[PDB]
Amino acid sequence: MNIFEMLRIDEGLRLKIYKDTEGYYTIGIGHLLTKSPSLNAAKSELDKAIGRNCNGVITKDEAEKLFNQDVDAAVRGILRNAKLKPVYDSLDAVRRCALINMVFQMGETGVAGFTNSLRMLQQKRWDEAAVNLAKSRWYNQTPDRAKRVITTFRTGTWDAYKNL
Repeated sequence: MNIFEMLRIDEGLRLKIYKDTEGYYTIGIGHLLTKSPSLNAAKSELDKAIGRNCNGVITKDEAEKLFNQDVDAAVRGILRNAKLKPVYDSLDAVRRCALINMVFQMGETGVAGFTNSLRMLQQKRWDEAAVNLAKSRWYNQTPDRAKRVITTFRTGTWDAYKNL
């Protein structure tokens, strides 16, 4: 299993504009388009992103292209971030995928706000950190997914997705 397969399980794939759990206009594999209420603002962002008139719909290839850009930007974001990099560097390969997953969903800033949990992951206190991560809006809003990520940080294995 790798980061792409992981995120593909958590985000799903949709070829037509859709609303995310938060109500925002998204397309493809979790690619947020705009936080704006206008479906029109959305279609405009989409066309700007693809470089064509899509009229709210894209192909598999286009979805995958946006996906590769998003994972890349998520990784580079972590590496440029002063709160995030040290933690990333301290982790093993599977747990690294869990941090990338959070950054993809909630943005760098959002994850960097989990000060205490980051400190515990760094110190390798798996159980304590899993309990702390669960005390968040994140967990309360998207629990099935948060649980999967949390177990990944907890165990360092892919058990939570070997199911799926």
